[PDB]
Amino acid sequence: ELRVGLEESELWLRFKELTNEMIVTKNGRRMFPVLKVNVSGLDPNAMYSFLLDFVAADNHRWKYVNGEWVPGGKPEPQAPSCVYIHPDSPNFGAHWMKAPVSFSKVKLTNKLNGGGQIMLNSLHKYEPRIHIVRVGDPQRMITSHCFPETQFIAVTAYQNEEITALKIKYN
Ligand SMILES: CCN(CC)c1cccc(O)c1
Repeated sequence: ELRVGLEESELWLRFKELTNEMIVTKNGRRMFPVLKVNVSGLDPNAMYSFLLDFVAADNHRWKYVNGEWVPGGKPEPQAPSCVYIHPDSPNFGAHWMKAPVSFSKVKLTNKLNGGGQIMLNSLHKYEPRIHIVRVGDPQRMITSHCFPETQFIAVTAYQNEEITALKIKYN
């Protein structure tokens, strides 16, 4: 049975309880924490690609007011459907299952300035989502897992001084 489990869920839940924030820049910023998953129940012999995209959680944007995140207005038009291909793709199930899969090089940005970066809208909440694509498959089978522990608000600068402090502490 295919199981994709979140690594360092306790680390994520510490950010989530403050409301997690990720910096977006012109040139793209790496995530902290990095999304990491363990995989079991792939066909070790088969080849797969691993994809990561970011699903918009709400039909409104967010604002940090009086040390509280609150609904902050109507959403902007959905960000372009950007997909990041794990650099180990394509690869054997055995490869994906032998060690955690880390999305350490993915970069979040607020400008379509190329370079395999993911465009997000400032002050919108996103949920990371991993896709396993079997290669050479005439049915193009894909599996999708969402990671609710890893939800964050995209920000051009940290709003919550506790998040700024956690990011320095655990990084
Ligand atoms: C947040 C909990 N804490 C100790 C369990 C921790 C700190 C850093 C990395 C990590 O995987 C965990």
